[PDB]
Amino acid sequence: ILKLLEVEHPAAKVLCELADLQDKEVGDGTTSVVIIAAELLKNADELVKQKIHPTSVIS
Amino acid sequence: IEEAKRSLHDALCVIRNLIRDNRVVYGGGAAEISCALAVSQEADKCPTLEQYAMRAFADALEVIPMALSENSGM
Amino acid sequence: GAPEIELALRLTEYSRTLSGMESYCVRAFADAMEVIPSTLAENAGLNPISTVTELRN
Repeated sequence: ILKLLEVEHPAAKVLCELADLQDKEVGDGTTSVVIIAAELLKNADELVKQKIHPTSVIS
Repeated sequence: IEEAKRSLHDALCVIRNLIRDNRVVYGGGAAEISCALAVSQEADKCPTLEQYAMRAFADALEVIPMALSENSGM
Repeated sequence: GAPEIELALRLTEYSRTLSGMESYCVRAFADAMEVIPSTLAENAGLNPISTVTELRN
């Protein structure tokens, strides 16, 4: 769907791309790797907002 | 009386504060600077974050005569 | 950026050595070096606030 979906924001830009980059390699972990960035982007969401330079936790 | 009274009194108060221990000490930026010059140049001798506090504190030791200087006109 | 923070430490005192109306100038000048590694000690993460404190010392 992300490909038939037409990406509005540069965020979901790479998502349709990375899901496809995952999908080009192999058809699974694809629809997920969309969420998992955001899922990490939710994990570091308040972190970056808390005290955290994510450079620490992202490494 | 708002002049003479408290003049005699703050004389009376300082005169006590000498006649007890008579310490002749010098203001007017001459202490204000050099206290800072010590402190500010000593401010970098504690590698604790308040080393910033220590530095910017000292020019406040100098901030009093700064005002006196415009009052003086300098 | 150590030479930033390194000499930021010093030139202040040497600014302070200058006296004159530009001692407060050159010291402010000398300070400015500290913020470059601050942002660097910022961007690389964690604490710039600490980083330059001890370093200049």
